[PDB]
Amino acid sequence: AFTVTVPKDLYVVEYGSNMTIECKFPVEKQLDLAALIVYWEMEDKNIIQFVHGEEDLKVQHSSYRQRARLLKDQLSLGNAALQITDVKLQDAGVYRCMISYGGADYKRITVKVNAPYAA
Amino acid sequence: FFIVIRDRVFRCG
Repeated sequence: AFTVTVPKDLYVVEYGSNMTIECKFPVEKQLDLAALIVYWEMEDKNIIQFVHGEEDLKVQHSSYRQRARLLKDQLSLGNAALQITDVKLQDAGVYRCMISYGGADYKRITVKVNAPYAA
Repeated sequence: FFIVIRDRVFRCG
């Protein structure tokens, strides 16, 4: 059946860095953007809502505005990759990626953020 | 959309 997988279900990230978290989904030949849905969320917060090839930014949570990007070039490889820049302490938690292309699935990914500490 | 996977719900907007 249609299955999403995660290479890594835990990312440990430095405060202030950029992170790219990924989920894999099955692709064959044409990927019809009309039929594809990619959604990323954390807690009650929408991050990406990519539907019929368009992102709805109206629904995106304010904390991710101008910080969050779907790497849409990765989609032909079967990779829904979310890049978050300038990672905050508040970015730590459980993220969900949901992909629909006929069938639908999701997975969890945990992000831990290391607070700034001088060696 | 309103999609349910393993008793978790995903909804637009």
